[PDB]
Amino acid sequence: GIVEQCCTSICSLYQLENYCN
Amino acid sequence: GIVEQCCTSICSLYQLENYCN
Amino acid sequence: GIVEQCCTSICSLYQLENYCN
Amino acid sequence: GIVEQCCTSICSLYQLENYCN
Amino acid sequence: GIVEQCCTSICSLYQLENYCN
Amino acid sequence: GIVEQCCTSICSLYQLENYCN
Amino acid sequence: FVNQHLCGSHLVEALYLVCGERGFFYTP
Amino acid sequence: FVNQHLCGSHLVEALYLVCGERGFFYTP
Amino acid sequence: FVNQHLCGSHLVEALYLVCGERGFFYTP
Amino acid sequence: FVNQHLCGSHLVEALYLVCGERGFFYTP
Amino acid sequence: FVNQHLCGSHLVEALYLVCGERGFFYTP
Amino acid sequence: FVNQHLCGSHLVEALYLVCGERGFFYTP
Ligand SMILES: *N[C@@H](CCCCNC(=O)CC[C@@H](C)[C@H]1CC[C@H]2[C@@H]3CC[C@@H]4CC(=O)CC[C@]4(C)[C@H]3CC[C@]12C)C(=O)O
Ligand SMILES: *N[C@@H](CCCCNC(=O)CC[C@@H](C)[C@H]1CC[C@H]2[C@@H]3CC[C@@H]4CC(=O)CC[C@]4(C)[C@H]3CC[C@]12C)C(=O)O
Ligand SMILES: *N[C@@H](CCCCNC(=O)CC[C@@H](C)[C@H]1CC[C@H]2[C@@H]3CC[C@@H]4CC(=O)CC[C@]4(C)[C@H]3CC[C@]12C)C(=O)O
Ligand SMILES: *N[C@@H](CCCCNC(=O)CC[C@@H](C)[C@H]1CC[C@H]2[C@@H]3CC[C@@H]4CC(=O)CC[C@]4(C)[C@H]3CC[C@]12C)C(=O)O
Ligand SMILES: *N[C@@H](CCCCNC(=O)CC[C@@H](C)[C@H]1CC[C@H]2[C@@H]3CC[C@@H]4CC(=O)CC[C@]4(C)[C@H]3CC[C@]12C)C(=O)O
Ligand SMILES: *N[C@@H](CCCCNC(=O)CC[C@@H](C)[C@H]1CC[C@H]2[C@@H]3CC[C@@H]4CC(=O)CC[C@]4(C)[C@H]3CC[C@]12C)C(=O)O
Ligand SMILES: Cc1cccc(O)c1
Ligand SMILES: Cc1cccc(O)c1
Ligand SMILES: Cc1cccc(O)c1
Ligand SMILES: Cc1cccc(O)c1
Ligand SMILES: Cc1cccc(O)c1
Ligand SMILES: Cc1cccc(O)c1
Ligand SMILES: [Cl-]
Ligand SMILES: [Cl-]
Ligand SMILES: [Zn+2]
Ligand SMILES: [Zn+2]
Repeated sequence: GIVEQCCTSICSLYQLENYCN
Repeated sequence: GIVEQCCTSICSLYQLENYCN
Repeated sequence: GIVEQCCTSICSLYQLENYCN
Repeated sequence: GIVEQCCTSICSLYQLENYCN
Repeated sequence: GIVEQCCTSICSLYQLENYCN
Repeated sequence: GIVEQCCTSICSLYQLENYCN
Repeated sequence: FVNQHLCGSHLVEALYLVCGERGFFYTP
Repeated sequence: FVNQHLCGSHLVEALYLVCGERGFFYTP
Repeated sequence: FVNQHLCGSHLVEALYLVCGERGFFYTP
Repeated sequence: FVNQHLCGSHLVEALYLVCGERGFFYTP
Repeated sequence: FVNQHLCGSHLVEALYLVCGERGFFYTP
Repeated sequence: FVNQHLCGSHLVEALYLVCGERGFFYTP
C-alpha cells in the first residue's frame, strides 16, 4: 500500500494519482 | 457530501467518523 | 481570548508571543 | 500578485506553476 | 514530556488527551 | 542551500530570515 | 470556491487522525 | 511507527491537491 | 464556527514556531 | 533536533483536534 | 487580512508540491 | 529523499510566517 510504497522511497505526484478515485 | 456538510456548519469528530473506511 | 483576538482581525507574531509559556 | 489572484477566486494548479522558479 | 513520550514511539489519541487543559 | 542547511541540523528562525526576499 | 478548497484541506487532515488504521474515502 | 504517521499526514495533503474534484481513497 | 476552527488550526501552528522551547497555552 | 521539531509540529496539530474547546498546554 | 493570511499558508504549501525541484518565489 | 521532502514542507511553512509581507525565495 501507499505507506510502504511512499514512506521509505519518495513518490512522484504521478504515482500518487493512482490513489485518486 | 462532506464539503456541503462540514464547510458551512461545523462537524464534530464523531460526524467525521462516517467517512472512515 | 485568542480566537476572538486573532480570527477576525489579524495578529502579529509579536501579539502571539503573549500566549507563550 | 498571487494573493489577489488566488485568494478570492480559486486558482488551478496550472496557474500556480507560473510562480515556480 | 510529550516530545520524549511521542516522538520516538507513537502515541495514541487517547494518550494525547492527557495534555488537554 | 536550505535543505542541506536545515534538514539535518536544525535552523533557527533567525537563520531562516536569510531566505526572505 | 476558495473557502471550500481551504476547508477541504483541513477536513482531510482531520479524517487522517480520526480514522487511523482504517483510512478513509474523501470525495468533495 | 512515528515516521510512518508523520509521512502519512503529508501523503494525504498531497493526494488532496493532486486528485482535486475526484477525491481519493486513503488506506495505510 | 467553521471559520474559527480553521483559524485556530493556523494559530496553533504559529504559536508552535513563535514560542519555541517555551511552548504555549492554547485556549479558544 | 530536526526530527523532534518536525514531530512537534504534528503533535500540536493533533492536540488541537483532540482537545477541542478545552484547549491544551504544549511544552516540549 | 486574516482570510488572506490563511489563504497564503495554503498557497505556499501548494507551490511547494507543484514546483518540486524548481522551487518558487512567493511574494504576496 | 522522503525525509528531505517532509522537511521542505515545514521549511516553507516557517518561511511564510517568518518573512511576512516580504515573501521568500525557496529553492531546495
Ligand atoms: N463531493 C460530494 C459532492 C460532489 C458532487 C459530484 N459533482 C457534481 O455533481 C458536479 C456538479 C458540477 C458540474 C456543478 C456544481 C457547481 C456548478 C457551478 C456553480 C456556479 C456556476 C453555475 C452556472 O450557472 C454554470 C457555471 C457554474 C460555474 C457551475 C458549473 C457546474 C458546477 C461546477 C460528493 O461526492 O457527494
Ligand atoms: N494500508 C496498506 C497496508 C495495510 C495492511 C492491512 N493491515 C494489516 O495487514 C494488519 C497487519 C498488522 C496486524 C501487523 C503489521 C505490523 C505488525 C507489528 C510489527 C511489530 C511487532 C511484530 C510482532 O512480532 C508482534 C507485535 C508487532 C507490534 C506487530 C503487530 C501486528 C502488526 C501491527 C493497505 O491498505 O494495503
Ligand atoms: N478561548 C477563550 C474563550 C473561551 C470562553 C470560555 N467558554 C465559554 O465562556 C463558553 C460560552 C459558550 C457556552 C457559548 C459561546 C457561544 C454560544 C452559542 C452562540 C450561538 C447560539 C446562541 C444561543 O442563543 C444559544 C445557542 C448558541 C449555539 C450558543 C451556545 C452557548 C455558546 C457556545 C478563552 O479561553 O478565554
Ligand atoms: N518539554 C519537556 C522537556 C523540556 C525539559 C526542560 N528543558 C530542560 O530541561 C533543558 C535541558 C537542556 C538545557 C539540554 C537538553 C539537551 C541538551 C543538549 C544535548 C546535546 C549536547 C550535550 C552536551 O554535552 C552539551 C551541549 C548539548 C547541545 C546540550 C545542551 C543542553 C541541552 C539543550 C517538558 O516540558 O517536560
Ligand atoms: N504580493 C503582491 C502584492 C504586494 C504589493 C506590494 N505592496 C504594496 O504595494 C504595499 C501597499 C500597502 C502599503 C497598502 C495595501 C493595503 C493598504 C491598507 C488598506 C486598508 C487601510 C486603507 C487606508 O486608508 C490606510 C490604512 C490601511 C490599513 C492601508 C495601509 C496601506 C496598505 C497596507 C506582489 O508582490 O505583487
Ligand atoms: N536547493 C539547493 C540545492 C539544489 C542544487 C541544484 N541541483 C543540482 O545541483 C542537481 C544535482 C542532482 C542532479 C543530483 C543530486 C543528488 C543526485 C543523486 C544522488 C543518488 C544517486 C547517485 C548516483 O550515483 C546517480 C543517481 C543518483 C540518484 C543521483 C542523481 C543526480 C542527483 C539527483 C540550491 O538551490 O542551492
Ligand atoms: C508527496 C509525498 C508525500 C509524502 C511521501 C512521498 O513519498 C511523497
Ligand atoms: C474538523 C473539521 C475540519 C473542517 C471542517 C469541519 O467542519 C470540521
Ligand atoms: C499568524 C496568525 C494565524 C492565524 C490568525 C492570525 O491572526 C495570525
Ligand atoms: C491550491 C490553492 C490554494 C489556495 C488558494 C487557491 O486559489 C488555490
Ligand atoms: C498523533 C501523533 C503525532 C505525532 C507523534 C505521535 O506519536 C502521534
Ligand atoms: C523551522 C524549521 C523547519 C524545518 C527545519 C528546520 O531546521 C527548521
Ligand atoms: Cl484556512
Ligand atoms: Cl514530518
Ligand atoms: Zn487553513
Ligand atoms: Zn511533517
